[PDB]
Amino acid sequence: GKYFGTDGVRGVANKELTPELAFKIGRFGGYVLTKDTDRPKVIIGRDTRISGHMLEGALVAGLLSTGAEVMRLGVISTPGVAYLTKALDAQAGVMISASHNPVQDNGIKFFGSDGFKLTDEQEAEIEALLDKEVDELPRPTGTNLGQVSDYFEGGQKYLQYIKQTVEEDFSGLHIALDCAHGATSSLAPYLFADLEADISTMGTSPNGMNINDGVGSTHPEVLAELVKEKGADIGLAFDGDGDRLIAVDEKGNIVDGDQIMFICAKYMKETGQLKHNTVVSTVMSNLGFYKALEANGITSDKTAVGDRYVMEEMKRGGYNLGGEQSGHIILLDYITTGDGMLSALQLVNIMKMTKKPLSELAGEMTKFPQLLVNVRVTDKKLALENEKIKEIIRVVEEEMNGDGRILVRPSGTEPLIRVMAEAPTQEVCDAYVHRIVEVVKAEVG
Amino acid sequence: KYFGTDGVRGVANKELTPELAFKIGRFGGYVLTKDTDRPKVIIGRDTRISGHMLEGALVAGLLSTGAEVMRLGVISTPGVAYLTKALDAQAGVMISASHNPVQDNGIKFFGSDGFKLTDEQEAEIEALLDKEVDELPRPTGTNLGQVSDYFEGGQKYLQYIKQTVEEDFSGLHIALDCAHGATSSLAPYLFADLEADISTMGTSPNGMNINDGVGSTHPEVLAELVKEKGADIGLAFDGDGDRLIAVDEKGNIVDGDQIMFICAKYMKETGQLKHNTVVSTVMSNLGFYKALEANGITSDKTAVGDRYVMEEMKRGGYNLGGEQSGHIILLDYITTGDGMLSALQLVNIMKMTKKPLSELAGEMTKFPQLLVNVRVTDKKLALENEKIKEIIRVVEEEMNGDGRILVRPSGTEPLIRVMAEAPTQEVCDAYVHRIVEVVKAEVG
Repeated sequence: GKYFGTDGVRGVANKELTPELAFKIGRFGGYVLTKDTDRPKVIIGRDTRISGHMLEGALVAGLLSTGAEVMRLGVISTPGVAYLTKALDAQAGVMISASHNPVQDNGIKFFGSDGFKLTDEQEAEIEALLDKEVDELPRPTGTNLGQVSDYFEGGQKYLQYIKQTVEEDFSGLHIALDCAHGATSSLAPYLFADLEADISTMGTSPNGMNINDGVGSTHPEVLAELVKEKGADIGLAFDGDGDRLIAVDEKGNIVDGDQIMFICAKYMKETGQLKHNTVVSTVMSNLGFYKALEANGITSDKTAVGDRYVMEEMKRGGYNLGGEQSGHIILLDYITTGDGMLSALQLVNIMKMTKKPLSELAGEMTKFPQLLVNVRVTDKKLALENEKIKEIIRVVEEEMNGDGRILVRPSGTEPLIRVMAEAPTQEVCDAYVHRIVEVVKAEVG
Repeated sequence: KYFGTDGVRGVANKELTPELAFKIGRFGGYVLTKDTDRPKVIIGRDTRISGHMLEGALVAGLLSTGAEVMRLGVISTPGVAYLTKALDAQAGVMISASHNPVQDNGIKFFGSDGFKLTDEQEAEIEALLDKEVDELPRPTGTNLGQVSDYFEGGQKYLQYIKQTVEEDFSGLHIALDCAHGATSSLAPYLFADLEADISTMGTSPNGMNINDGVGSTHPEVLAELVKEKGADIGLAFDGDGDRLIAVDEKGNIVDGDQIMFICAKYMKETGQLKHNTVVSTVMSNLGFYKALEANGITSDKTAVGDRYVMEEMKRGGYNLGGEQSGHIILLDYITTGDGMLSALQLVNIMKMTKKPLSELAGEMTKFPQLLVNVRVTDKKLALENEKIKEIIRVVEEEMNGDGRILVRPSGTEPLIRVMAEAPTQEVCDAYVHRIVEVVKAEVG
């Protein structure tokens, strides 16, 4: 086992992600990141999870033990930590959370001083520290010990900063929010009220036990019920830690991350704000999003699946907008990580500046009929080389022109191979899948 | 091993690691939690910088057993003990190393009854502290402990200790030295609220400055303050307010022996000093004992340490005990040494008798005594040694009659304690520094 997965260390709080481990991540983490600074400084925030406090105590203790200064942020979104760590001139910032996962889980994610994820080489150096039998690092003593303090102003500094990315205010709109009972439970209702909108809220009553429970971006249907009943203009579903956004138009339909990105780029190009007129998405987003995006002279920059990819691509390209189907969207001009509340602001601003309803804005692309089945392989590298699968693809590839896409490929996350088809008809694309899936199943299942 | 005789002490982050502290939090928590439902532990600290790191680890540890935790912030140790009896928690923890310099911190526990844990409880935490892997329960999800703040706890403590006095303190001018420690905000409110004139020093903890040039083991700057601002009394507390040492109006130090007497005599005068005995360690000076005898007060003497005094008081139902150091116990009110409490009681006599401190202290006479503490690296080796052991021999059979000696390891600090009392300060000091230079030279 390595410890840092695709986005920090996750695991069940007190059973895999133990206080013991959390401390060590703090100490090795602090030491790695603190190393080459006189006056080292780390900020730390979290979502509303029960285990939040147990892990924050360990992480603070571990940080302090290296000599670093800690600033406690309280409950804040993960983008908030990102923003603040760059803006405060901290060396690193830590966010305790497992995002949309259920309460038992937690996680620890670091941003370094430029507001980005740690370099591989730094993460690596941490992991090797977690590997040694004995801790033989510095033990600063007496008056060389780390100092801690509260920086609860942070959240609102953050708030003021995103708030002012808006044109005029939101008056005349009714906006419903679902804050997943997580990090945005108090921030997002504040922010939208400050912006003069009428609000109805749900999932804004965290108690420690209830984060993401039948609420939030991955269960937006209850919000969609609220939107219809409260007769609202838009619903906004953030996840546990406020990096994803999923919307609901005024008719009750879910408007996903593709639709959101599409609305943003359309309006950004029209306003001359979309750098080099391109949008970055993983290869995993819908074909209709691609064709829509081109119908408006907007060039598409597609990456491997992961958001590290979308992000690295934005950085190198000098791009400006990118993200995934899931509502993780990056407005790199402002925040250095995806931000649900930030992207929700930009969304509501477009409804406002164009005086058009969400169903309309969203309906200016048309998503293709999709179908995705993950099948449980038994080592991908062989199936990736498996002649019968490789040709079952070739056969459906030959069938469509088109006028269709097939996408089959695993990861390292869950071990499984992900067959996915898109065609103008549901029937066809169900049919290519059921096919490609029979072959995989019989050959590797 | 880990458990000294008064918590677990060490220099923060070198011997008292946050790792160790986490364990003490979890294992202790567990041992103290097992036999209750909805379990609850409170936790307070002095002003040492390392207090926060250690709190972080302790709270982690406690939360991980499922216990609920209430954070007190900076508060004196007797306060931790008062509240853990009062708020009906199963334990109170205090993070402090008393009068020690900054590097040092310590962790002391209090039980449901506000007393220090049974040797049986202490032994079992110890016995878990040794175990190979921990197979203690790890509650997950919604069984995890919640934390919250109880930062009014201090005021509740102050309310209590307040009413233990006969009348207000008006027309008295009181100087305080709070050792830049746990009493910093507590003490000044407390006395001010009893309508007294207040001057302060050592009330600006920056986290680095506890006991440093201030507080009860360094009362002189205070002594000057009292004289400078024409005070009626000076009161120096220690880092965590378990000690008091005072200054009379003329600027003379009034130590623990002198306080115990001033209180002892008055308690006796007012028929409220149990069995007319005072418990002390065998460290108090002749003049102390001799002024307790004149006055028909029975002196009861233990071996050295707070543990031994409390036990004695506990067993014989006595209600006033303490040490020369100013660690004084008024059992009727509070379940541990309490500096500020002693203060109130003392200031109380002054006010009730209409007497100034010099004449209260002056009732008893200090005989010549010196205790010098050598800063050493192995108590063990130290005492059983060739260049030290013998000197002691030669001196002893010289005072006869007619003087005395007590040389011994500490139990909680890295020092040896050398003490003599004799018929003159001159011989007394000579007896000691003779040994000292030697310890100083032999054992680092």
